[PDB]
Amino acid sequence: IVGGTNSSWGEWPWQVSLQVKLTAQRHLCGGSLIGHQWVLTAAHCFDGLPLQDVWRIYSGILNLSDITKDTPFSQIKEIIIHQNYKVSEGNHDIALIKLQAPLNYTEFQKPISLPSKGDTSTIYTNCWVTGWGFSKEKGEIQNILQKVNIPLVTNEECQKRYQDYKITQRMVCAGYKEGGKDACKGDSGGPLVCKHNGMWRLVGITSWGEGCARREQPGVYTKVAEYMDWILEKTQS
Amino acid sequence: CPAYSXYLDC
Repeated sequence: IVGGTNSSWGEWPWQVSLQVKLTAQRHLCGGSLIGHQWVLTAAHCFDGLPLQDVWRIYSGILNLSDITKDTPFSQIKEIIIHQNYKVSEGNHDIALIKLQAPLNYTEFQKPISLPSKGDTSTIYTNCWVTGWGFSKEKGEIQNILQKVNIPLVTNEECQKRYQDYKITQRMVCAGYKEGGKDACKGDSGGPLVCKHNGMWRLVGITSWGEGCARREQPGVYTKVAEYMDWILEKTQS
Repeated sequence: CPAYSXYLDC
């Protein structure tokens, strides 16, 4: 996250860290708890490591540096990537993760509310993006979960800044014209949440963007409302 | 890697 600030406990209890353990362990992507055994993230997080064995999912954690060999984590039972996902264009950048064991819900580990299929037209005015990614281009993973408040931008405005790629109605953009606040490397898969009526709703999944926090270069997110049929089909008992 | 990838190793 560029231009953000440090989060406190319980602000973002759905936020998870997807880590890979090969010879060393490292955070690779964010994700959102949506059910006792379900995490929604970006398909691109599994480009390269599509097998479940190397993954460890940490929930109920604020500060990655607080993680030790005794910290509990979840394992992956199944990775469900959208069938139409295309790496080069970032279309259908969405994946579900089934956890091997259901998590108990706590004030620091609980699901985010998902939008309604009709929310495709909803205007959200108070949106935030969170994660442990770089605080600047060519930066480093951040220890404390960062948060930043960013306005949503129209598809029309977003398309102008990305003439080399199509911005679809299944994508939502967010960013400042003067830049300075944005997601970045390592925030991939994490949530874009909007607050209305005291309730938080998952609106976007961090997907792609040119650089980080550059002027007139909004970030691109998977628009969750546009995948609600897919999500409910794939998570059906 | 995609041109505007956020993937850490990209």
